[PDB]
Amino acid sequence: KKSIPVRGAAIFNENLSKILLVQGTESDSWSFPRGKISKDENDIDCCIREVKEEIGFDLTDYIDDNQFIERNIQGKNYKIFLISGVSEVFNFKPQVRNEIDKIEWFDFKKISKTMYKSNIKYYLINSMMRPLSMWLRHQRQIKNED
Repeated sequence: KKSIPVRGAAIFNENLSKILLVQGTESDSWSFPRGKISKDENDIDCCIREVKEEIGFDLTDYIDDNQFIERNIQGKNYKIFLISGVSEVFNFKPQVRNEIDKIEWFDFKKISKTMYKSNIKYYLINSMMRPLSMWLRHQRQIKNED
């Protein structure tokens, strides 16, 4: 069933109140970057290499140790490692094959209203909204002083 493994990276604003989407090779599309990951490598270490190479920035102490989510959409395997704690002082830009490079910061509010779709929307995150939200909700709790 699973012959080709795929993994993506989901980054949230410093206030963990908004989602950062990017434009891929597709035209009117909006989602996190993904692709094949190296085998025989620690999922975490693999993240840094795919994160620092894709986003351009590396997360040393701003990356979760054992926090990730799994979800299969349309029979397609889609894995995403939760990584929050980044700052807004640094600018993150996409760095992939020569094509289109555009950044768009969409508020989770809009994503939560995906139902309000009228034309073309990214249902990809809609399916992962459950885990993404629930899990991300946990990180917000720790934000507390205790």
